[PDB]
Amino acid sequence: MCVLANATFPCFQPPCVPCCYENNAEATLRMLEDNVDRPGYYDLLQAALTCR
Amino acid sequence: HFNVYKATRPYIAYCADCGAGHSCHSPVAIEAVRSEATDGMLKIQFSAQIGIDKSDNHDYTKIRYADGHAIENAVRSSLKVATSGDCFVHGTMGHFILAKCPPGEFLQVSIQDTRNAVRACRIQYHHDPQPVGREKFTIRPHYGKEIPCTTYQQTTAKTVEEIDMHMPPDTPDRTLLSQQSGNVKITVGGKKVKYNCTCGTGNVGTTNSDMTINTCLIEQCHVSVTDHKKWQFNSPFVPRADEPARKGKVHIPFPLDNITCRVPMAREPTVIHGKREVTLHLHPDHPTLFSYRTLGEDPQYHEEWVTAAVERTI
Amino acid sequence: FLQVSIQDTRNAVRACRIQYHHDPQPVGREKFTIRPHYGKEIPCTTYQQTTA
Amino acid sequence: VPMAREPTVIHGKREVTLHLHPDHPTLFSYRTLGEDPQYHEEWVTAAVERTI
Amino acid sequence: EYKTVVPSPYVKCCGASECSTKEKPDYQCKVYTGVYPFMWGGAYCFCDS
Amino acid sequence: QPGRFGDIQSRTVESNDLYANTALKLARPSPGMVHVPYTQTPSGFKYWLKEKGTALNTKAPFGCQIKTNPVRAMNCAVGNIPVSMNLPDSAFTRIVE
Ligand SMILES: *[C@@H]1O[C@H](CO)[C@@H](O[C@@H]2O[C@H](CO)[C@@H](O[C@@H]3O[C@H](CO)[C@@H](O)[C@H](O)[C@@H]3O)[C@H](O)[C@H]2NC(C)=O)[C@H](O)[C@H]1NC(C)=O
Ligand SMILES: *[C@@H]1O[C@H](CO)[C@@H](O[C@@H]2O[C@H](CO)[C@@H](O[C@@H]3O[C@H](CO)[C@@H](O)[C@H](O)[C@@H]3O)[C@H](O)[C@H]2NC(C)=O)[C@H](O)[C@H]1NC(C)=O
Repeated sequence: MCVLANATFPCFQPPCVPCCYENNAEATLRMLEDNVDRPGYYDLLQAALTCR
Repeated sequence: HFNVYKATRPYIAYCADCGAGHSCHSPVAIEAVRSEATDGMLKIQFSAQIGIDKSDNHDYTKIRYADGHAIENAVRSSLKVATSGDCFVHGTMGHFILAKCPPGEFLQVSIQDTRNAVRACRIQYHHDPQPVGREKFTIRPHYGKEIPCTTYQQTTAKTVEEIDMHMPPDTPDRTLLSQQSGNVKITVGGKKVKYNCTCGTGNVGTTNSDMTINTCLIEQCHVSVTDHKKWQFNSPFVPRADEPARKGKVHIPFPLDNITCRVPMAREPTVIHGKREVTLHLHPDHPTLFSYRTLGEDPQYHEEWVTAAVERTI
Repeated sequence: FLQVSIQDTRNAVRACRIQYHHDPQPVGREKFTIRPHYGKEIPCTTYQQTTA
Repeated sequence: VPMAREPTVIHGKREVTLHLHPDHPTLFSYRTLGEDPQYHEEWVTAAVERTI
Repeated sequence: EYKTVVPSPYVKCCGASECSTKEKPDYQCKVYTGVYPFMWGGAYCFCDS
Repeated sequence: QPGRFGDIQSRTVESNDLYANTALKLARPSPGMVHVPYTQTPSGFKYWLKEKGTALNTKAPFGCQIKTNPVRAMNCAVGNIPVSMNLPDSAFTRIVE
């Protein structure tokens, strides 16, 4: 249910999968800062910094 | 795994006195201390997260701490939390520490630097724990009742708790300007610096390489490192970046949970019968609460904190 | 009380004790313990490290 | 040195009820600035209330 | 028991800022003039006053 | 009122609304530091914990213990209890026996 400018993608599956932080740290942090008020923030965080 | 702390870094704050009565910026600054546990376990909060090495890898031996916009590490040992006496460290994760301390009027935290120099910061705090129950015992006995209480647990699972994180500001620095002769050089190495020099035409903007202004001295040029890749913290001792702010969300470890304590049972008092009267001998070992009431239509109240051997008529 | 000690040449402790009732009170009208980060500036006196 | 909090004032008919909240021993004193003053001075330790 | 939330200050310099009202319990906000802050590496905000 | 019981109140534990009156007041920062000073009257709930005074468990008349969850008073001797009965014929015994 999260939003990225004009994306409107489910918070469970961000479009930056995989390694959102490693590929672009600043973009990932600025993406997180726009979803603090969304109820599904923590699910997005669980997927934003999770890659093996 | 998940590794939340990969995008979080230690920071330098302002400390009241660093163990000697002088004020200076230390990397082991203390934030608020939480003591909302019944049994008396504190949660000190560092400014330098401990339990994670410099390379963002989990480790039980190294701790992170900031030093001149450059992250270093120190051994987990020599981490000393203290009060009027000396404390015992129970848990450890990220910024937070768990400890049990004797009563006192302050507490300090310190740990060795890279060059084996102690870095400390002490805060005024009035600590005076009281065990749950009606007796003010000191240590648990080997025979007594079981009374419910609350305490901090060591698990670091989901807790539903918050820390606000925001992007660090542009740190001032002036050791980078090297005035040689009517010109300056800007030092680099991974820090994209900002500058503003009011000599001649426009000399503002960012860069990631050495430059020369060739016009003025170091009196006007200044450097502001603009690292923008890691959340730091939302602390009152460090400025913000923008008016609406950015904000972020991070869970804390060590949630609160129910456990049970053991409490001693005081000796039975000696009774002496009389004519509608009882003389009562009391032999306490430590402050106990004594109370009685008459179970008639209009009772006759009493309660007291007996400290030494006494004699009461009821 | 207070005591002073330091190790000997043979790594033996040499100490001595003297009775002394130490209980300082800071200058002002409050009996605080540690200086705060926001307050007044009240004059005092102290020993300096210079050896002039 | 630190500065203590302002006490809570409750007005009355030619009276003031003061609620005092100290963090550490502070000194509280007042005087009536008439022709014959009403001297007073005390060392406050715990949370109390005073009528002056 | 309550808990006081105090966000980091926003030192806007070579300019000015205006306080904005919000619907928060017991909210308090003010703007100060003439600050010259210092940090560990030095003092930023070139503008003197 | 600040400093006493009920300085902050909420209609229910999960309710969003909150009324807080603790006399929070800001002060001008000292020169050459960044600290955001403030002053505030201490919490009223912590004060109430230390000087609530007595209770009803050690104060109730007629010698009856007060318990909680749910609030109740147990074994509390007062008054009379009328009793109405209706017995069958199997309980009694014939006078000849
Ligand atoms: C320690 O144990 C006590 C008692 O078991 C815990 O207090 C109880 O916590 C539960 C948590 O679910 C409360 O339940 C709540 O009840 C309300 C009633 O409407 C309901 O709307 C909620 O959805 C929830 O189910 C319960 O009220 C509360 N008090 C009791 C049982 O008297 C306490 O939380 C425990 N402490 C811990 C785990 O740290
Ligand atoms: C780089 O440093 C220079 C230092 O001179 C900054 O110049 C300053 O810019 C501010 C913003 O306009 C000026 O404030 C203005 O002051 C006039 C009154 O003189 C007032 O009427 C305006 O409303 C405004 O407040 C300030 O005067 C000026 N400094 C000087 C000495 O004139 C410049 O802004 C810095 N660059 C950046 C990107 O911040």
